[PDB]
Amino acid sequence: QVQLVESGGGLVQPGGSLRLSCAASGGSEYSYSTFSLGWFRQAPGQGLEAVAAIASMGGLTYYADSVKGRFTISRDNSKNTLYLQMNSLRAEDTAVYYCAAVRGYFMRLPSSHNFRYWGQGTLVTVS
Repeated sequence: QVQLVESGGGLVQPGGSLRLSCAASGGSEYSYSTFSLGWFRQAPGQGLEAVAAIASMGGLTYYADSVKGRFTISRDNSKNTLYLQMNSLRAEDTAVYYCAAVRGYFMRLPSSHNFRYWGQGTLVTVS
């Protein structure tokens, strides 16, 4: 039902910052806040990995080892939008970033299997 669209991707210099957004549409009968959200990424030559997530019911956040303390996941429910703030970007951060959502929750950094809805992805190139 819910469609997700990433935005904000682009080229950034190493050490720089960047914010990505993800707009959700559809499923109006469904409270946006009931969805747990997450950011994943797939760097060239690697598999899809979890980056950050925020659980519905309490808003607890989880981050991947290499981004903890550098990235921040947040949401603007009035806009049905998910954001991710990135700092101190490195070449290893180059990848297509995907937002995901699910009507359920998790209590640790969730894997891709935990999410039902997915966006098409946005490319972030760090050079």
